[PDB]
Amino acid sequence: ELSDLQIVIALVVALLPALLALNLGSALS
Amino acid sequence: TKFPSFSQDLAQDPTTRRIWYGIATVHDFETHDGMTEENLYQKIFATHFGHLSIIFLWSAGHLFHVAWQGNFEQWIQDPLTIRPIAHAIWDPHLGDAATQAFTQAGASGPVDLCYSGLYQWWYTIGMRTNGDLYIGSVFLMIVAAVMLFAGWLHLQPKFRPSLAWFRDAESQMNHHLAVLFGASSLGWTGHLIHVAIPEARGQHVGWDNFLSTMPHPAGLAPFFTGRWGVYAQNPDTAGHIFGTSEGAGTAIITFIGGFHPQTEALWLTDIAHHHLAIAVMYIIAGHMYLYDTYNESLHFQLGFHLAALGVITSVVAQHMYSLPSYAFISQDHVTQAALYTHHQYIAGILAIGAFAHGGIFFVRDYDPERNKNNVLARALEHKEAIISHLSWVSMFSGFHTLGVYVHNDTVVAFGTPEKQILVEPIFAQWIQPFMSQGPGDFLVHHGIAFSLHVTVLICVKGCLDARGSKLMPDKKDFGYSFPCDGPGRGGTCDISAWDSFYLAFFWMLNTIGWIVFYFNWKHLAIWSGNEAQFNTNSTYLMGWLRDYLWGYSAQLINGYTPFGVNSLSVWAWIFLLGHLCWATGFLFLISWRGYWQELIETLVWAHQRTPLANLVTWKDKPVALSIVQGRLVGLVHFAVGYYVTYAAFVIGATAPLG
Amino acid sequence: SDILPAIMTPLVVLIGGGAAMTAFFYYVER
Amino acid sequence: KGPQTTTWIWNLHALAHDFDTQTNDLEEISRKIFSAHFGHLSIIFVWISGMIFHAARFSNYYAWLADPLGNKPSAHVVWPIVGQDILNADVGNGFRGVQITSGLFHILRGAGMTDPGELYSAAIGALVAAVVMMYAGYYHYHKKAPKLEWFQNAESTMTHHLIVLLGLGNLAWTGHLIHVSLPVNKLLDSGVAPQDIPIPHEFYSDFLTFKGGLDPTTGGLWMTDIAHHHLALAVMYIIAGHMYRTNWGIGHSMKEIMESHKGPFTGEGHKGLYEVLTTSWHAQLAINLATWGSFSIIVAHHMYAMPPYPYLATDYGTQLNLFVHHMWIGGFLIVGGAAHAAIFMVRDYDPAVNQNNVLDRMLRHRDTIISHLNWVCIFLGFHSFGLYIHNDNMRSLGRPQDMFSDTAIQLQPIFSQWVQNLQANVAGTIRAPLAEGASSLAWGGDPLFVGGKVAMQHVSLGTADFMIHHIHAFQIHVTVLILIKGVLYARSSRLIPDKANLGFRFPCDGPGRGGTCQSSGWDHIFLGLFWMYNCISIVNFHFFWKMQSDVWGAANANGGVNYLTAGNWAQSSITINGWLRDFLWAQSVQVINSYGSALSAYGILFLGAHFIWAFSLMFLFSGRGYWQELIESIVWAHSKLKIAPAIQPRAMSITQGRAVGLGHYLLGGIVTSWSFYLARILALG
Ligand code: CL7
Ligand code: CL7
Ligand code: CL7
Ligand SMILES: C=Cc1c(C)c2cc3nc(c4c5[nH]c(cc6nc(cc1[nH]2)C(C)=C6CC)c(C)c5C(=O)[C@@H]4C(=O)OC)[C@@H](CCC(=O)OC/C=C(\C)CCC[C@H](C)CCC[C@H](C)CCCC(C)C)[C@@H]3C
Ligand SMILES: C=Cc1c(C)c2cc3nc(c4c5[nH]c(cc6nc(cc1[nH]2)C(C)=C6CC)c(C)c5C(=O)[C@@H]4C(=O)OC)[C@@H](CCC(=O)OC/C=C(\C)CCC[C@H](C)CCC[C@H](C)CCCC(C)C)[C@@H]3C
Ligand SMILES: CC1=C(C/C=C(\C)CCC[C@H](C)CCC[C@H](C)CCCC(C)C)C(=O)c2ccccc2C1=O
Ligand SMILES: CC1=C(C/C=C(\C)CCC[C@H](C)CCC[C@H](C)CCCC(C)C)C(=O)c2ccccc2C1=O
Ligand code: SF4
Repeated sequence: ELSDLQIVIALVVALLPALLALNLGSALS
Repeated sequence: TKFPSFSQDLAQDPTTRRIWYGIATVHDFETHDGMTEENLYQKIFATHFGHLSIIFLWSAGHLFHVAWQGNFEQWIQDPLTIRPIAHAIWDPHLGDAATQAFTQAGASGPVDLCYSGLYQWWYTIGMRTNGDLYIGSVFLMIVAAVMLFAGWLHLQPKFRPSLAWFRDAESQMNHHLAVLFGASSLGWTGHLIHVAIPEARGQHVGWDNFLSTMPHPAGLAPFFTGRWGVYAQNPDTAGHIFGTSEGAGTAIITFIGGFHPQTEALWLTDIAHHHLAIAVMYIIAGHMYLYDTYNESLHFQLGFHLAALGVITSVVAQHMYSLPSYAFISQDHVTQAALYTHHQYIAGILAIGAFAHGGIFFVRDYDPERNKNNVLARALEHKEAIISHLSWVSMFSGFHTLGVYVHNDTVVAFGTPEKQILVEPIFAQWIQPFMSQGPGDFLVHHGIAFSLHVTVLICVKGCLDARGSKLMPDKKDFGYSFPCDGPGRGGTCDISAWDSFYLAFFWMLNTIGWIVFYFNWKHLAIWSGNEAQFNTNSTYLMGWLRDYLWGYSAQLINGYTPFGVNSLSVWAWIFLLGHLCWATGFLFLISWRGYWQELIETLVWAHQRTPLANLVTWKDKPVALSIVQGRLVGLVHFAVGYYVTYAAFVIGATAPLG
Repeated sequence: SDILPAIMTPLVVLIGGGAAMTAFFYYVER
Repeated sequence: KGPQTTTWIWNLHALAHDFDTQTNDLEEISRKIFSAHFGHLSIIFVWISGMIFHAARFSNYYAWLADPLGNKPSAHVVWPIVGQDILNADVGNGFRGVQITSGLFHILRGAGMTDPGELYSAAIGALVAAVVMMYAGYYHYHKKAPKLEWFQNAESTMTHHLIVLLGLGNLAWTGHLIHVSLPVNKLLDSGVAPQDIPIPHEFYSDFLTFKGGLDPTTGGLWMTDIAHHHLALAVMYIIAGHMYRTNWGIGHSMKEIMESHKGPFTGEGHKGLYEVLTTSWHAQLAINLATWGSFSIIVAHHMYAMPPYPYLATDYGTQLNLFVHHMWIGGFLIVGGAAHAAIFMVRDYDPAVNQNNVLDRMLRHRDTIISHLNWVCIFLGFHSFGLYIHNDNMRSLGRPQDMFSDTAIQLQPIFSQWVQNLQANVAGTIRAPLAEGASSLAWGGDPLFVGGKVAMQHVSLGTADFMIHHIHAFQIHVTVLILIKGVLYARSSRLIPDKANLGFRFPCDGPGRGGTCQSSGWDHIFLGLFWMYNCISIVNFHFFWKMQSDVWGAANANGGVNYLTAGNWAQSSITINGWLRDFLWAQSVQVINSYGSALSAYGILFLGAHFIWAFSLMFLFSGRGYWQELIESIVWAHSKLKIAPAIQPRAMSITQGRAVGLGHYLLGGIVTSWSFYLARILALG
């Protein structure tokens, strides 16, 4: 019921907090 | 070696202690080298955005997985026979037998049944398609992106909040009460009225048609003028089926009371009313709105907030099974047991955490001069008294409860159950959603009473004696966590305040264990119709061992047999994993550092003297874990074991029953 | 993207765990 | 001197028997020790009198002796006061009493005692033996302390204790056997009533054979074979005792033999060991307890496989109770052996005496030994327990074909299987010749049936048996690792070079060097006791489940046995879930359902043992610190009320906390298993 377009967009969005987590982590170190 | 950057004491440790103590102290920002209170609060501030981003990506995962891999649609169609699904299993290690067995709840491939009442919660709050969930998920990833972006921006000196913004705690308290709690409460009533209740009454509200839709026909006219009457419209008929037009009312705010019969849950209208009321009260109190110490110490603040979240999550557990607010969750027994046990164990963790940071406060932050005759000063003034009283009520409640249970065991064993000391819970009868409190319930309540007493006995003897005692007058010197003062004065093992948190975690687990044991046995009895079994057998301890533990284990431990696997295989296995983990805790709790340090010396010898192997060597001289790390790893094993074993058992006990 | 499990799981557990353990190793040994 | 702190009371009880501490001279010490040994022998004589007395006075002995298959031994009647009457069981023929499992009755029948007069005579005989042994101790200590020279006379003492006791005791007993026991048992098998059999005062291939296997009537070994065996040993021991040198020019001097034995590898060899053995009690207690323990363990295996006494095989309750009792005594003694080896190494070890002898060479390569034991323990750990884990994962993953089992991947214990074929098929005319049959059916046998019950049968060996054997090897090596490490590092380590000085028991050398908790030899015995418990727990479980799944049972219509657990060992003992389900869960049904029955007491002790065990975690998991802090708050509450005691109340020593932790852990765990075994085998077997 969930289409591949949607699965990909979800991943691409999730990539954003990933980068920002790397950034915040670096900061807090 | 560089790591840990923050602690040079450790960074110059030539041993493996440097890596362990690093990881152990990596979040005690206070103790970092050259940490000024200003930077401390700023660092803390940014970390919190990290935590919240995690909680949101966690929630995001829930929604993403249930959307993609769940059976949420099929379940909304048949919410009483369809087992709701948590996520797919991809595991290259499963045999065909186990893939077949985990292929359940009409899923193509192997899945994990959900037992967090997430399906129920989402159905209740209006989500009806995988799209609603997928959007929730992508939304929540973006929220987390924003929260991460925020922590980054904040720690950037551009928007780095100075000590001012944190010294303004009073403002933060009022803001929390109103701007956060009140505002979000009525915002949530917004959601309820606009989406939850409609979708409950069979009317689809999307983000694109709720602007179009009005919750109440009489809505605008009632708003600001005669709001109470119009809002209390035709109440939803008992006939009403959740998510259908059939028997759908129109009332958005009510005080109907009791439970919707189809879903056996609190009326959405009653919840919306509740939240509106809560919002009004909170906002009003906000407008309307130990001081020294609380503002001074962040430990005092967390401690207070942990004790707070402690009681809150306890009541959440107590209320969320008695007063189900989610559709069909009352009928889903495994989920309700799971959630109760979950929230009660988290309750006990937050509670003991309160007393932990209590003791940290008393060894890092409490200045006796600063507060001349405060509550805390008076508390310490007669420690020996507070402790002697808690001691007494512990020995009293204990001796008598154990004595009575043992008396009952003995006489019942001797085949004279008549002679049992069955005490009726009269006050429980007086007060009494509420289930029959018999003499079993009485004895267990007193068990729990006693255990909660001994827990607070311990985790206050801790936070009071933290400053010192006759055995060690100056503990504040050595701090919260330290091994001992040596074998000096008859011996001082486990004299630290941290040691009291350690000794009290055991009691916290015993206490919550008695709580959730009682919960789950009572409920399994009722959910099998043999409430008689609980009532008759709960009065002697063999009844708990034979009927609760022995009796409800059978399904679980047959999860995998030589004959074959069933769906409970993974739980049988987790059950054992938890026994192993628990017991492994005994390795570290019982065997103490010196044995190991000698052994590891010999292994260092063998390595250095073995050809081919000697070519590589440690950078960090291997050493046995520290005294305290032994206690900590012991306790984490014991705890993790305890939780995992019981979680397995809760699931495996309830799942076959349903 | 039915297969995304069979890619994401080894990637995260084996490759990511490996890379994480390698990185943490460098981190605590440098 | 004075009792100032509560610790004094504890210390009193602790070091009361530490003669080494209380005294300075081997003379006064050896006197105390000899006197005590007498005291102790009297305690055992009292106890033996008690057993034969209870068998006489409060027993179904005579009924049993009449019809063993029918009756169940019960020499233990309980006074009815609080409704404990129920513990008295219907053991048959209307006798109501606690079904005893000691096998006393089998002992007496084997001794050929059929007369109530005879049994009372035996009781009073043993009781006067007690009355004289305690007085003998008093005489030899107070009246007439013995001489140091006598003690150090190990060659005399050997010759004596080996002919006077072993050779002569075996001849004496073979007399008592062939004359009293053997013909009485023959008559009782022929069916002569107990009353009909004559009293003792009234009074070579026929009575001495090499039949092997079991008497198919009694189920025991042919008492002909017993007589011949004991005679054989009498012969052997008479000779062997003649092979030493006491107060004459004839024999081998031990010191000569010892010092002779050196070699390339062992440097100066045994030179100095005679000296330490003679001068050090602890060295003797070490060697002895180690061999005594090892003996109890051989006892356990031998008595189940070659059930000596008549009808014992059929009595599954005794066969189990005796295997398990002897295993416990074995493990406990082996560990006390290690203990006293460590106490020796700390106290009674002189570098002067031991100089490049085998003992010094041990201490000099003690890291290679600990390191290698460490390795073999990790290895065995993984390749025993890890094979069970493997199987738990494979079976739970529904990949039974990937498991270690008789099916799928197979670990056949071929060495053992081979020895088994070599003992079953090799009956006669190999090495020691003219053996009519196998020493036991365990090697290879079709089930011998005494009544419905299988007396003894081929104890098979498959993957389950390879696995559990490696589990035993693993746990014994870990226990050796802990114990040999506590011995060889009792004097010193890289961590604490002055451990000898810190003592045998000391809680630690304080928190430095990373922490030195439990670094003493005593602390090694502490940890060794938990591993001996884990080891013997699993040996007793291996016995119980293998016996009751593969050996014991009932003969039905068909030749086939109705095994107690129906052969689930082969497939269920190869996973931990197997053990949890098909052993502890499945088989605890008797003990948990024992309330309001004969076996209710086993139910209560199952619970109470669970409680004592959990309670010991209070001691093992916590430290003296917390307790002394709390104790002093409680004292403040007695001070307020002017109840504060004269003897200041002190939290127990660090070492005492550990010792009681361990005591309660052991008592709880052992009693728990005991309850479970008894309930299951009294009810089912
Ligand atoms: C892209 C959106 C996404 C999110 C938000 C998400 N997952 Mg999944 N994810 C899993 C857990 C999970 C958790 C615990 C979790 C909660 O944060 C999430 N996920 C969340 C396991 C069920 C399974 C494991 C394989 C594996 O993990 O898949 C890769 C998952 C990724 C790309 C999502 C990464 C995003 C998470 C937000 C990161 C969370 C970080 C955390 C907050 C920081 C603290 C660390 C902590 C340890 C202290 C999995 C799957 C999987 C996928 C995919 C595509 C995803 N996911 C996707 C997501 C598998 O194929 C695959 C699946 O199909 O399996 C059949
Ligand atoms: C459990 C009770 C407890 C709670 C709930 C709690 N703390 Mg403390 N707490 C902190 C903050 C804090 C925050 C922000 C917080 C939020 O609510 C809490 N705490 C809460 C920091 C001030 C400070 C920093 C702590 C510290 O620096 O944190 C770093 C420690 C880390 C990275 C390792 C933690 C590893 C986990 C233990 C084990 C997880 C097991 C896992 C599930 C795997 C299972 C496998 C699988 C089968 C599932 C801290 C203290 C400390 C303690 C103690 C005992 C506590 N706490 C206790 C608690 C210190 O001594 C210690 C201290 O330094 O005192 C002097
Ligand atoms: C547990 C293994 C062990 C064994 C089998 C063993 N010892 Mg030692 N042992 C001695 C001799 C000895 C003898 C003669 C002997 C004979 O078999 C043994 N031992 C055996 C003494 C020389 C010497 C002192 C003896 C001395 O301390 O013993 C006095 C008696 C004591 C305190 C009572 C202990 C009570 C038990 C805890 C409870 C057991 C009872 C029963 C199970 C049922 C429970 C009762 C019920 C009410 C619940 C000794 C040492 C000592 C130790 C230790 C650890 C041991 N041992 C250990 C053992 C010293 O510290 C200690 C020492 O101080 O080091 C030198
Ligand atoms: C079965 C498990 C178990 C029991 C029974 C137990 C027992 C108790 N723990 C106490 C405390 C604690 N326990 C602590 C840590 C732990 N305790 C643990 C496990 C237990 N602890 C574990 C695993 C830990 C982590 C180390 C701490 C840190 C404390 C306390 O401060 C607290 C305390 O001391 O409070 C003052 C007491 C709490 C009840 C009380 O005050 O008096 C009630 C007494 C009870 C319920 C047991 C009594 C047993 C019986 C009645 C005694 C008589 C039995 C026989 C007649 C005795 C004679 C036997 C001879 C004949 C052989 C009590 C002594
Ligand atoms: C379940 C409880 C428990 C476990 C598992 C345990 C484990 C062990 N104890 C050992 C020793 C000891 N234990 C001691 C005191 C105690 N030990 C206790 C309880 C335990 N001790 C308790 C309660 C005490 C207090 C008395 C002492 C005093 C010693 C030793 O000297 C001895 C030792 O160190 O010898 C060297 C080791 C035996 C040698 C070995 O390495 O075997 C191999 C490891 C085993 C059997 C544990 C599980 C291994 C399984 C197969 C997992 C395989 C690994 C997988 C790949 C999992 C990895 C997962 C990651 C990828 C995340 C081993 C680490
Ligand atoms: C078993 C045991 C040990 C020995 C256990 C040790 C030393 C831990 C063993 C090492 C574990 C297996 C992990 C270390 C190796 C990992 C491979 C490290 C990976 C992380 C690196 C990047 C740092 C103790 O040190 C000890 C100390 C105090 C009380 C009880 C005990 C105790 O019970
Ligand atoms: C509980 C506990 C204690 C406290 C336990 C004590 C002090 C036991 C001693 C008290 C008992 C009750 C002995 C009996 C005292 C007198 C005999 C009282 C008279 C009793 C009459 C009524 C008969 C420790 O001292 C300790 C030390 C080291 C590690 C762990 C622990 C530990 O766990
Ligand atoms: S923690 Fe270890 S070192 Fe410290 S007092 Fe206790 S036993 Fe001694």
